[PDB]
Amino acid sequence: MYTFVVRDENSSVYAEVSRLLLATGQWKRLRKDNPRFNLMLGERNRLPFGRLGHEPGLVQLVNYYRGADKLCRKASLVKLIKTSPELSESCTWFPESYVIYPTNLTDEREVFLAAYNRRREGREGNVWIAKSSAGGILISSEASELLDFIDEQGQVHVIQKYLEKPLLLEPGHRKFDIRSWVLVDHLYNIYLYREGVLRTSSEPYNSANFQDKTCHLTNHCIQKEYSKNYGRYEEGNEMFFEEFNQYLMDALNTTLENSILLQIKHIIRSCLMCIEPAISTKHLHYQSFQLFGFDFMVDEELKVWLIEVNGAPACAQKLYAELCQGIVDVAISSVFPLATSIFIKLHHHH
Amino acid sequence: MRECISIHVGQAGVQIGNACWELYCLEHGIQPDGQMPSDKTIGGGDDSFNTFFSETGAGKHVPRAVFVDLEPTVIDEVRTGTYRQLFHPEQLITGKEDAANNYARGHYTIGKEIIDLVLDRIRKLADQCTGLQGFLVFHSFGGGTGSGFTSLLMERLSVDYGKKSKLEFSIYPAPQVSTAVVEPYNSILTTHTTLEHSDCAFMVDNEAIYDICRRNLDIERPTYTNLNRLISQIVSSITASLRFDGALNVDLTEFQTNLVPYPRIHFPLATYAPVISAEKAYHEQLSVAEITNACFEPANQMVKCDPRHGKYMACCLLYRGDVVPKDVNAAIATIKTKRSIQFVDWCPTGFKVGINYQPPTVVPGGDLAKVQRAVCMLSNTTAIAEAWARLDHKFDLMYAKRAFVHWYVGEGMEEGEFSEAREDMAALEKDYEEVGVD
Amino acid sequence: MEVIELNKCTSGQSFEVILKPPSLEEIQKKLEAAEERRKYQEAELLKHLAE
Amino acid sequence: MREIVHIQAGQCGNQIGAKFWEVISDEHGIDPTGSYHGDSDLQLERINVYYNEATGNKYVPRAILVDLEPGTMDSVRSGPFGQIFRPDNFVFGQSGAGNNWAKGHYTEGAELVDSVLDVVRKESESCDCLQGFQLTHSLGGGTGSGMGTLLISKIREEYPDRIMNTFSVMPSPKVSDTVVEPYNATLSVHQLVENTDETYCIDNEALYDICFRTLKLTTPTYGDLNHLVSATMSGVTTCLRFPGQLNADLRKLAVNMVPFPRLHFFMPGFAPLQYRALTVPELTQQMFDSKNMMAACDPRHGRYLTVAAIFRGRMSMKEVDEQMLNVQNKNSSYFVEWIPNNVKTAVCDIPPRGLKMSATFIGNSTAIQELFKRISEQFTAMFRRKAFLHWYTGEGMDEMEFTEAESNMNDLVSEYQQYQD
Ligand SMILES: Nc1nc2c(ncn2[C@@H]2O[C@H](COP(=O)(O)OP(=O)(O)OP(=O)(O)O)[C@@H](O)[C@H]2O)c(=O)[nH]1
Ligand SMILES: Nc1ncnc2c1ncn2[C@@H]1O[C@H](COP(=O)(O)OP(=O)(O)CP(=O)(O)O)[C@@H](O)[C@H]1O
Ligand SMILES: Nc1nc2c(ncn2[C@@H]2O[C@H](COP(=O)(O)OP(=O)(O)O)[C@@H](O)[C@H]2O)c(=O)[nH]1
Ligand SMILES: Cc1cc(C(=O)Nc2ccn(C)n2)on1
Ligand SMILES: Cc1cc(C(=O)Nc2ccn(C)n2)on1
Ligand SMILES: [Ca+2]
Ligand SMILES: [Ca+2]
Ligand SMILES: [Mg+2]
Ligand SMILES: [Mg+2]
Ligand SMILES: [Mg+2]
Repeated sequence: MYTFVVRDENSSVYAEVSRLLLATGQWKRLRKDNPRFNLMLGERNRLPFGRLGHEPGLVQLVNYYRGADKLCRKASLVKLIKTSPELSESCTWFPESYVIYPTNLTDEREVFLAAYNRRREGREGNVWIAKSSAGGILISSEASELLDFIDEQGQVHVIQKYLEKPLLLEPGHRKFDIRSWVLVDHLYNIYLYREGVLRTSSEPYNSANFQDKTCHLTNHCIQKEYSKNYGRYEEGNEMFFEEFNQYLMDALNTTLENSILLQIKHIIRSCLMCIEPAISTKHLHYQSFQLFGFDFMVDEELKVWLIEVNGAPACAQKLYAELCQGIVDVAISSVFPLATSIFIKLHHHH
Repeated sequence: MRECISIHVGQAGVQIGNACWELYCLEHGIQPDGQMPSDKTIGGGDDSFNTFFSETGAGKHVPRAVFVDLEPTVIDEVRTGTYRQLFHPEQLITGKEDAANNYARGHYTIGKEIIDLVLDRIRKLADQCTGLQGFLVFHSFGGGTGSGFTSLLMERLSVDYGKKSKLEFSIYPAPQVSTAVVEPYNSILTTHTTLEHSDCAFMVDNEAIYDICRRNLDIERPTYTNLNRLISQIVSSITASLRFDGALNVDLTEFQTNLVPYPRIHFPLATYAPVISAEKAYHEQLSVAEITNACFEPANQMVKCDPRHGKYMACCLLYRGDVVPKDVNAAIATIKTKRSIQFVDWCPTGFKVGINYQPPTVVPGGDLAKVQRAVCMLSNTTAIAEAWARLDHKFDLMYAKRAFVHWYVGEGMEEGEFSEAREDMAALEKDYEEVGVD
Repeated sequence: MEVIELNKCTSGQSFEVILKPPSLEEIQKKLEAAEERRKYQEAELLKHLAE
Repeated sequence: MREIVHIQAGQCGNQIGAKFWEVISDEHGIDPTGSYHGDSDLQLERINVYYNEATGNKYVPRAILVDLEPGTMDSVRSGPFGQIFRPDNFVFGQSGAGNNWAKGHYTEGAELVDSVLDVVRKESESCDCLQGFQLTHSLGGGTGSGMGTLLISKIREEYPDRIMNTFSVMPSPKVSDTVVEPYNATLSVHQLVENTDETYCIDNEALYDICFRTLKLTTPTYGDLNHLVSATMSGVTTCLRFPGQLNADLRKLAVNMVPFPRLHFFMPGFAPLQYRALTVPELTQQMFDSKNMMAACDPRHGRYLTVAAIFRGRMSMKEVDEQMLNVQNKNSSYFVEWIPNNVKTAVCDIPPRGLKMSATFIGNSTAIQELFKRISEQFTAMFRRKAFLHWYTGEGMDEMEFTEAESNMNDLVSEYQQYQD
């Protein structure tokens, strides 16, 4: 009888995993503080990694990788890419980004300003965006408004180049982002969930007005609140891979695999492979796995850009059942076996 | 030459001390009857090994050690074991009833009755020391004597030997090789009262020593013999600088200078390699680069933690055998570009390297294979604070219900001393958090 | 990769490699106060037994 | 040299104490004449804990037989092993106790107790370092119950820093001698709460169930019930009588087993309970089973504060851990979570006589309150009508003392009640 605990009472994903475990009759759930567990579904913040793997006779597995926040924090990702050689500062698939601390508190203000001045000095597009992990986003083309917006906040803010030429879905002349659910098992095998979702914008894109952020931010919550065309084109502003792969063919004479998925798969490998020697639990006294939520941007040239990596992502309503079961099959049963894979293994060198 | 006095308290301390002095005699060529054919200074001399061994006119080489326990069973083994001819009966001190895994019993009730006899026996060893460096205190955390009597002895040694260093070799409680439930209390109680009296403490988690025995030595269910035969290898690596010629860690003070920049954070993490099963007829000999890189695999740490999520304040590489500086520096570079070695800002990023040419000595008919080169890495990492977290947590689970508290209050200790010690451990964790986290 | 303080002898050598520079009176009052609490504890155990 | 002083009081106490000395004498290789004929040093390594060393290399049990009538100790002396006991350590009267706690505690027992303490004092004085005392007795009778607790009451006054443990046989209507057994047991329990470090609860009802159902014994006798008690007592003392990493003294065992001073009543269990070898998975699954326990309390109704398991014989300690873990995971919700690692395992190389391997269970469970609840209900059933009280008030007892014992028992049930939620 395998045992597990539930310490994050908000994870919609692992609330389904928990239910699936009990459905096997071979998993017993304990109290959130019982130390005799095989698998821990830990809390988001301040997860007590230092107490894992110290129970005699118990193999213990946790649904998080200690140190993966370096990839899932706004400022942390930019610093990780700029400092990491595997990614380098000339990283082609990450928008130009600078870490800006509020003045009431290293800082890249001057570096960003020189980059800004060089653009305006050359007539180039100069639309930037300011955002932070505690969000509160601002789209502006004036280096002043963006910097002053950050000084009005008390946490670390990031400013990156705003993609002014995004791929627009027709009809609608609208924007969108791609969400790819990734899973890294205890062996560090990088599995990409075959199914993704495009969180679409129900408002036409207007490059001459960045103040109305409803046609520029493709967040599912922004569209369902301030956008008045929600669910018009697709249900819940969610376009799934089968339909979007069909639009890319009829509209652009290409496929989701060639035009986008190849880069999405390459960007996932490059990031996870970069932080392997720091978060891997190969010879560790406990095992880690984790489900990541990658967010991509696609410009009009069919170039994929990484926006951010989410370490605690939800899931599309239509995809919970399929994805949660795969987590149990690749991430859990692989360690605690019972009595066509929905993923795509991204081969790499450990 | 300055001397070192070894003090072994309780069953854990005493049995570990038995394995260490065995290895010391083998390493220095000292026969079980205390003779040393190579020593040409008969009854005297100020050589490196004389820091751990005095000499009688009869040429016998007597360890500078005291064994103390509250029950006689474990010390009686030494009185008749193989090396019974090394120790004088005065160096072996025993009571009649132990501390029953009760710190209060070992510190107050029974301890107060034997403390002055131990100090007198220690003073007698000091009287033979022209320049005493200090003491090495071997003991367990979870025992009633190793925890309760050690801290009392440590309090007293500070008063009588103020200017003397005191290093600890502590056994951290692992539930798989122990049959107690009050060990969280005893550990925090003794760590609380011993912190300001120990200049440097090398903890060894039985859980880590145990897994090494199962994994590398292929021992299904290891015994204390297997555990201590390995612990002695590590202890030998750490004290070899004091018993042989050299320039690194030449006296007990240099241990603090090179490993402990902050007085409270004096718990260096030990990492040893290689550990090869002797049953293996032929095992390939690892290179400086291969053993050096093993000092960063968790499975070779005396305490299981993750240095990738801590900050180093110091790091020592103690090599034994066929190791040349050229190959060490080379491997040190290869490990910076591939390893997460994040020092603290107010400290240089470097390594103090010591090389002794004599390879690790193996005990005849033991568990360890004969290797051509070994290394012990002492590093002061904030990841060892994981060990305090585990311990403090267990302490908190019992102390919330006051479970077992009556056994301690009943032996004179006050209940306030519990939370007083716990508040200190909390401050100790808080100090580790400041130095290694941003 | 600087090597400092290279000390060599017959049984070995040591050095340091730097990669990057930095960016009684009261002891009896507690042993006696606990002995008086044991005396007082057994003083109530005997008086209890006298009743 | 950690000597234990053994004391058996009354009929049940002396009969249970007799089989005990009969059993461990065989384990240590001591014949009924005190001569050692064993073949292992493990038998003599820690033999001095229950046996004195006499002239001619004889081994005399450090035991003291007490009773208020001569019948039972005539049997012990006339028995085969009876010749092993010290002739001077037989201390008995002639009046009998009449299955009356008052006669054992206040009147007849009061007249004899001082002489018993002279024999105890004679044994203690020749002790290099006394661990403490163990008493075998029943709680439903008059001598072992009334005088047994009176003995303990005076041993603590004279040995306040020694361990005082008892093997207390609890009465059951299923195996009852008289209707006043609830009175005698209620009066003894309160004494046990105040003056014993550990009390092993041996319920005759659970012993009858074990003999009847599991052991398939039609009409169980007292000797049938005692064979189990012998096997259990041999087990819960293995960590004492034998050397190795498991050797400890009473105090150390109590320190790790008793988290609260008054909740020191243990549930013992044994296994196996026909020539079929018992695979490690079989020993361990019964050892935690209620049908294998000797306190007639359902573990699933309370919660475990501490638990010990002594495995005797030769087997794979690796297989034990795996099966032990499986038992813990199936009953995870029953062990308190605020005592880390509260289930320990020990091994002894010497198996009991004629068994490849056995398992002895020692549980500190809050389910033990069922036992005290039965006693309490039975007590009140008679006391509400004041039935049979004249046997006690004739010995100089008052009703008030019964009311106080009823309250003290209930308070005990409530104290166990808090630590179960
Ligand atoms: N590594 C190692 N650990 C040991 C050894 N002996 C005991 N221990 C550990 O020490 C702890 C028990 O404390 P002891 O040292 O046996 O107790 P003590 O110091 O003699 O004090 P008392 O309670 O009075 O006996 C347990 O956690 C054991 O696992 C040993 O020989 N080697
Ligand atoms: N550099 C950039 N260029 C174009 N659009 C951008 C952008 N940075 C952010 N966006 C827009 O912002 C939205 C996502 O913002 P971001 O992901 O930083 O906030 P967030 O982290 O709170 C959402 P989530 O964490 O759920 O993915 C996307 O829909 C995208 O359209
Ligand atoms: N298990 C067991 N119980 C007994 C034995 N003898 C008596 N009893 C129980 O003890 C109670 C009677 O007490 P008893 O020992 O005869 O009183 P005493 O001799 O005056 O101390 C009854 O509840 C009996 O069931 C015995 O040999 N074995
Ligand atoms: C005589 C005697 C023995 C004990 C006792 O508690 N023994 C224990 C406890 C745990 N184990 C393994 N053995 O009490 N009276
Ligand atoms: C609960 C629980 C049970 C025990 C136990 O039997 N402890 C033993 C047995 C032998 N020694 C030396 N210690 O400790 N905690
Ligand atoms: Ca000071
Ligand atoms: Ca009379
Ligand atoms: Mg947001
Ligand atoms: Mg001991
Ligand atoms: Mg009778």
